[PDB]
Amino acid sequence: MKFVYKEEHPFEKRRSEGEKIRKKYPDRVPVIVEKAPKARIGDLDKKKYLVPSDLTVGQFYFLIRKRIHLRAEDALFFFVNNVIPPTSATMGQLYQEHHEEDFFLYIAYSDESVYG
Amino acid sequence: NNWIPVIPPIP
Repeated sequence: MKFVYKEEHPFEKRRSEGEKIRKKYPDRVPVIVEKAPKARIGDLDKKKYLVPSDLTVGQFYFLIRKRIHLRAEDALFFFVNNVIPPTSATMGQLYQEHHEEDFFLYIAYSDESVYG
Repeated sequence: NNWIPVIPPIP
């Protein structure tokens, strides 16, 4: 979508990389994570993540929370295709439903729970 | 850049 990663890598490059990684690690899903525009929240030093399929969204929330150094009180919301995924879903289910044509799963994050 | 692989810790 509005991701910076797609403006620095063309589709053919992303799709080729995504297909290989899905072959090199069939039990992992490649995830691109970027801050949503207009969001007031800390930045993420790295945006490309290789995540085990059985990790839940709630466990990825916490992992991302630490990388941004968010307190447990501070709000954090994920958006996949403008929808907030359930915390009880796994990253494997989320990837299988929502992966784009380059075989990447795209997640935006924000301090706001409303699209946005 | 490079990929960040994640490893879940055991309870």
